[PDB]
Amino acid sequence: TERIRNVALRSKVCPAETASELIKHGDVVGTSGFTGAGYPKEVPKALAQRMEAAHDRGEKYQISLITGASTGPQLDGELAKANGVYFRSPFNTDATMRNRINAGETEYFDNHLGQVAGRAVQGNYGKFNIALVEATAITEDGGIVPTSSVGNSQTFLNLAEKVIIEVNEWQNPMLEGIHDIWDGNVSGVPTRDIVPIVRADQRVGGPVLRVNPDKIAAIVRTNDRDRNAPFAAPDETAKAIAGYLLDFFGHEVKQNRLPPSLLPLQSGVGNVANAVLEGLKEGPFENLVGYSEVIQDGMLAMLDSGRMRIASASSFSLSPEAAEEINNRMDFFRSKIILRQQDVSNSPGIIRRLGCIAMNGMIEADIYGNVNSTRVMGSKMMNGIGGSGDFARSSYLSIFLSPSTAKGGKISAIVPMAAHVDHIMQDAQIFVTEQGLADLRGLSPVQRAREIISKCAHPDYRPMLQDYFDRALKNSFGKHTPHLLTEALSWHQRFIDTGTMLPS
Amino acid sequence: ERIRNVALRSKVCPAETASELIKHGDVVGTSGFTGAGYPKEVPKALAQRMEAAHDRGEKYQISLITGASTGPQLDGELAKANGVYFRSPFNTDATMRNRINAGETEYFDNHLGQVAGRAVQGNYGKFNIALVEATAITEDGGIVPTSSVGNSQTFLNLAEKVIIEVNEWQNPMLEGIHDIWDGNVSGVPTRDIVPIVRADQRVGGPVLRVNPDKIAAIVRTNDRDRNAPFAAPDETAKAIAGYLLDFFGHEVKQNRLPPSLLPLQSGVGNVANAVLEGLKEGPFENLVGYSEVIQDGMLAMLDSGRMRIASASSFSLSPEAAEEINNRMDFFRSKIILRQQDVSNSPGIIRRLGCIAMNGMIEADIYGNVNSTRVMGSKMMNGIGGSGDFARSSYLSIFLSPSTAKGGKISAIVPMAAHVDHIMQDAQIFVTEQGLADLRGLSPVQRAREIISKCAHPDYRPMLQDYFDRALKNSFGKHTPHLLTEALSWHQRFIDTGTMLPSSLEHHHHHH
Ligand SMILES: CCCNC(=O)CCNC(=O)[C@H](O)C(C)(C)COP(=O)(O)OP(=O)(O)OC[C@H]1O[C@@H](n2cnc3c(N)ncnc32)[C@H](O)[C@@H]1OP(=O)(O)O
Ligand SMILES: CCCNC(=O)CCNC(=O)[C@H](O)C(C)(C)COP(=O)(O)OP(=O)(O)OC[C@H]1O[C@@H](n2cnc3c(N)ncnc32)[C@H](O)[C@@H]1OP(=O)(O)O
Repeated sequence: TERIRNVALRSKVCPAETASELIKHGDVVGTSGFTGAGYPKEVPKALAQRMEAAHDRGEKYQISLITGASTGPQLDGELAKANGVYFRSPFNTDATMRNRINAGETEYFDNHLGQVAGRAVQGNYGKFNIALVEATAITEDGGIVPTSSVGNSQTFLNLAEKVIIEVNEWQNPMLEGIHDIWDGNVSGVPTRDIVPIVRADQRVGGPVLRVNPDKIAAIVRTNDRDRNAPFAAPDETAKAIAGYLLDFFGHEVKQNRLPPSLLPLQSGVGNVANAVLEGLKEGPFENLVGYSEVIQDGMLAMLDSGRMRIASASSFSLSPEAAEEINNRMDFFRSKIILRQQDVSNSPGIIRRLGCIAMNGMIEADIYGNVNSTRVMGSKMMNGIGGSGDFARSSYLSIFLSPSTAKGGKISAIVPMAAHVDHIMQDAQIFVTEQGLADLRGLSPVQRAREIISKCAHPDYRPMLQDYFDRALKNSFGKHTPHLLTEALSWHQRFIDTGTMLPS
Repeated sequence: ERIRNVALRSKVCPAETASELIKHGDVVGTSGFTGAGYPKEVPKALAQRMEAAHDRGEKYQISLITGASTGPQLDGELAKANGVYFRSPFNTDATMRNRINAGETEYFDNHLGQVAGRAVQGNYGKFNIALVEATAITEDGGIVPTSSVGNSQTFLNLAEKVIIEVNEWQNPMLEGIHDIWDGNVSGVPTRDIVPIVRADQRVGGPVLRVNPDKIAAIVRTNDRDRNAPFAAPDETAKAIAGYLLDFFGHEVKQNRLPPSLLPLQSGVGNVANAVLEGLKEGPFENLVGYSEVIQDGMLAMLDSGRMRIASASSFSLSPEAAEEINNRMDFFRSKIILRQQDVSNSPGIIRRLGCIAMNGMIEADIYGNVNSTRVMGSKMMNGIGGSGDFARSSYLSIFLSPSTAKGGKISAIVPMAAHVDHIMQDAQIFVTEQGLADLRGLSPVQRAREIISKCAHPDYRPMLQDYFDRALKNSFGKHTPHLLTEALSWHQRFIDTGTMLPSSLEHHHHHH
């Protein structure tokens, strides 16, 4: 069945190589793509090869690459290998691009995901020369049907001078209808519109991205796979974390501080957040609803078991095997899923209005419950802040989840001082590790420290943390948030110097 | 007569007697925001009784939850009496600050727009007492607030017992200036759409609502608000304002702002005063305020017509300005709206209106993470206040500061901030008396080049550049380069020696 149902537009079909020639050195390129889903594939590859050739002849050839969130090997991977990206935003998980960023070869800024469209419209990234968007289909009236994510695609189509569409036959035609694309002003010039979403399952828009056909400079027929890593099957550590959190939710419900169906759930990036969902799929909370950034394997499992009724997100982040299950059963799942623009899924006003429960992973927290989501030793990027700030600050309850140690016990995930802060104390109420759960509500920073050290820290590190805190209480400049600045970052330096935070 | 409900007159009683309603261990929610509209006589009486108990070996402390900062009669008196075991969300009293920094009062500085919601969630415990200052009580038992709204409606809803102070010092014509909504802003989810699409829009009514059966005492008072002295702009503040106004002018000439700018949020003090004086004289028109506070300079622009409306939760005026507004309250009442702080500080509304946020800071690191609160990482100044509410939600987030503190002995730009309140993602523009750093579109290393070159003081720039250069060469990763062995060392140098500037009797890499 012809994917390009608008006859006139079929005359714009051309090779990926010729299409990549539309992209010039210095160009700002906005693309589809969010958590390994729905990014363009063939045009980036052809661009990457031409970049390598140009570099060899001594011609500069780099672009600024602005996305929804993370992409995949065919985009971030290929372009990073070609050394073809001078600036990248807002979120990356590709290892080659991460290495470019941590070597200082690609400039990176990890914006709050819900803010990226608004900053793009403001002009922070410069003028958009190109929008490169992957599509399932092009309707008879010229609407662009997105694929496995929505992300920022509508904004990039609005802003870009020229548009390139990759129509990917690999993507399931039955995705058509799953998306909700709103006509209103969420991220445009102030004053913005009221966004009328008052329930997580409410559709307010239409199934297609809109674009003036005169801006479409090329359409490329493609055939290639989305690719994501699988999730870790929940091990004893993740299962322990899920157990503590489910017990916690149970107590909240019994104290009537949550409804029996809880509140709309946001589940973050990563293996731990995913294991919580596996716990919920057989849990005592029925008729759950998701209002999230992404739908991971665990959430799809909850939809399968019936524990969750509907899930809202901007994207799928499915393992290879989960992605294949939803495609065989898109009829069952299409009615249970709404894919929204990321400036709507990650809207702080909507998140607060709905009363979302935020569950997110973390690199580390300090004893006062400030959280690092991003920068190992303070300087080495992992992935990026993503939507964790959008949700942590706006949520009804902000929960952070992590193994109490990393790197086989050589790093403590609870430290005297975080080497970088993404989420301040005010934005984190509940911490869970395999050691236990710290409920920080109502507590001052020294009271937070008592709870975090005693409930969450690993036994190998808890005495060292207690020693730091007790001596800080005695000798610190002020006693509101006691620190010893001579040793606050010393565990991190010890890791850099010796490969472990444990003293000899 | 200020109490126009006859039945409620029977609940009038002396401050001392009313204070006896407040028991050891009680959670007390009070009016009060930026030194305005807090209760005065009952806290004074309570403090006396607290001290008397303590002298006899009897415990007597409360948990004190407010709108924001109060004044000497409340935070001051109770701190002197050592009568507060927990305080939230925001304090500026010196005595209370000392209790907090000694560990004698537990403190948590919540985002101001979130406090009502967390109170309803139960995070502070069950409220035993609401103690609220009023201008008047209407015929149907409505409570007219005074010079701030703050969290008073939420505290009235939650408290077991209510005490009202009716203050004849407060102008009767304040009645009508407030907008109090009965909609669900901070209650149980799902909350209501807050339908504000203009800074001058009213959604509620003029009074706080409370079941009269919960009113245990009404106290007649006559006492002044804090009314801190006017902070006359010095040359540093005037330079900062000059760079900022030049930036606004350029944004307008590039069509990235309207000639009327966008709704403005500013703080209080030296620099904010200079900015407001600059706006009064600048090439802009039809300005609008959507802020936490009304300050002296705003009255000036509302009078001239330069500003069309100002929205806030409170007044923060000098004695001169307080006198000007009371002599002309009928005029200014038509130009000002005072809202609940969970509405003035609503992130959804701030974003929707596209506010420009202008906030102070203790320090920023070279990558443009910002400390608003904790000197050396451990000593509380005031609190985060509404700065997070506004910085994260704003159309443009601007931080303004002298480039040095303590007579040059501290750099306000440091290798690493000792505490973070506002992450890089929440700060786009920095202004000091040295210049303006526009960070839009930049990675952290690019932010550092701009902050060091534009904002740092000449006495500290070579040291900052030296840290940055060596971190670029040696850091674990190069995305946000640091040297962890010395990242906090300027702070420790200050703790140990009283200055961040080194001595030439030892090696320092920038010296060579
Ligand atoms: C609403 C949007 C949500 N988005 C976000 O939260 C984005 C930011 N968050 C994230 O990137 C992830 O949640 C985190 C923080 C990386 C945690 O991921 P996760 O729950 O899968 O954690 P997990 O324990 O499996 O570790 C993931 C990686 O981080 C590493 N890591 C985790 N904690 C660490 C620590 N304290 N020190 C060093 N490395 C650490 C860990 O070693 C692993 O890397 P490698 O595979 O060894 O190269
Ligand atoms: C929309 C809500 C706005 N609310 C907020 O921003 C609340 C948090 N902000 C604040 O408390 C204030 O903006 C700040 C951060 C204290 C800055 O205050 P300000 O702009 O009036 O600046 P100013 O230079 O007068 O300094 C205030 C105090 O902090 C001190 N200070 C400022 N920077 C400092 C630094 N880098 N190191 C040490 N002390 C510093 C300064 O010495 C003064 O202390 P004293 O009263 O003399 O003991």
